[PDB]
Amino acid sequence: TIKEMPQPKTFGELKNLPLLNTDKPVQALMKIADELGEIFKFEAPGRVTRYLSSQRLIKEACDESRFDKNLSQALKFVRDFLGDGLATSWTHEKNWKKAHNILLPSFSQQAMKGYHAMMVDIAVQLVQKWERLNADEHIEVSEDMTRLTLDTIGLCGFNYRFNSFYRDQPHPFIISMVRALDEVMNKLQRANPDDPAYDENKRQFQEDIKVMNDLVDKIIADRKARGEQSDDLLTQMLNGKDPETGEPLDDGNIRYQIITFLLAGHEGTSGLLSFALYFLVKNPHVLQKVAEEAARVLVDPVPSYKQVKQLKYVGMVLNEALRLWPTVPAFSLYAKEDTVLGGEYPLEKGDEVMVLIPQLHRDKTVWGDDVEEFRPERFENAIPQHAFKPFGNGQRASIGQQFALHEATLVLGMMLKHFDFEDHTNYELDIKETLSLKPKGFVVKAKSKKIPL
Ligand code: HEM
Repeated sequence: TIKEMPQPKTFGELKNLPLLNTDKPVQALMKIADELGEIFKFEAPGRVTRYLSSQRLIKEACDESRFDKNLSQALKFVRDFLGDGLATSWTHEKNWKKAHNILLPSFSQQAMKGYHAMMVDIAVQLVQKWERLNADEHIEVSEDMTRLTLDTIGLCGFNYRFNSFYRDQPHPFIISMVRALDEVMNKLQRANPDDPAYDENKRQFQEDIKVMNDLVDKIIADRKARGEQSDDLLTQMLNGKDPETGEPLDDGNIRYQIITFLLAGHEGTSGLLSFALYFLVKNPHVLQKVAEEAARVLVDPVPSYKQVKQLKYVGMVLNEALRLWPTVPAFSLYAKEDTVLGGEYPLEKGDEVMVLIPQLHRDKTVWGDDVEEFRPERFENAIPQHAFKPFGNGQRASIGQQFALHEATLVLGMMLKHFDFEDHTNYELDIKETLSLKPKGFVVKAKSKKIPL
């Protein structure tokens, strides 16, 4: 039956916008969803979207005959620096399908055998850093996972070394990228984002975009100077031809892809690794089970590709981390035609819906009563269509899913092979939002098991 859609408190002409005047908007949206249920409208000046939280509705949103990817307001702002790169292009834009076809083979399960050695290079640097800490020191978890994930995509993708583990001050590229993302988040909170009152933030934003483009220049210059032949992402982009069209990407689009991969390659995965260790230190029995599997499987000084694929319980741990805290916590869709959602909510062509992934992942009708518990065994055996969506949906799902999960499986495996962890501060979870999610202030101490590399 057609029903009126729930909607939270409005503030005159500002509509719902003041509800998200917070540094933790996705967490605030989860609270609204707790209060209003599976669907609610959220208006701000000049835009409307509808936040979905149940598998019953999200399964319909994920029907590609009915909905296509939408550029949320956040993506539209991110597009100021990512352009028509893969993540910020419309499905119908020429460069989407073109770049997709050119790059997809670079991200398959098979391409992972190729990247494995270089993933190991950076994982070893992480393990060595932690082996070299003195007794009175600790680990800043999200910070070190970011060093690893950035360096891994730099190296695997572009044969470029960020050398993040040689730095205690974060890489200039990351300083600017984080500030650009912070600006996007602040811009989402403005009534009139084009107001010339914000021309200063715009100045800084453009300076940070220049910094990102300066790094792209260095990556391209290094490629030309090192004068080696590689089959990495950049090589595929410079020479690869779209089999559908028979054209290569233009330099402008390649530049956008480089920045896209550096961002995306690192943000999601670093949060996943940090959430996973967090859950392990809070769920000691699960830790023991991971440690047992690492010790049992990782019998060589460094992991092989085949050994990583045998870390089945580590993979379950990672999926359960993604269930509770999917690190790219939403994605947006638009109605391809006039339709009715859920037998209940009429939509007009172009109307936007937002999939609130953390809420979908707490839907008791799919998962059972215990959704707040960290229980990797969930994945042991058979879950429903579109209940678990940490990598988005359909042909606009993450191109990085296998890359991210191979890396994180490798790294978490090595971490638990080589160390025991202590939650020395009895850390209370604090989730930082930079569009993506990651723990803030999560610290531990590691006690080496003294197993050489
Ligand atoms: C745990 C790690 C990661 C998570 C949770 C994640 C999540 C996502 C999600 C939710 C989307 C869809 C967003 C939307 O519909 O608007 C997406 C798209 C994307 N992901 Fe990831 N991802 C991760 C790792 C990576 C990595 C490692 C790469 C690259 C190396 C990457 C590259 C991309 C790209 C390029 C897209 C756009 C794909 C397309 O539309 O053609 N991702 N990912």
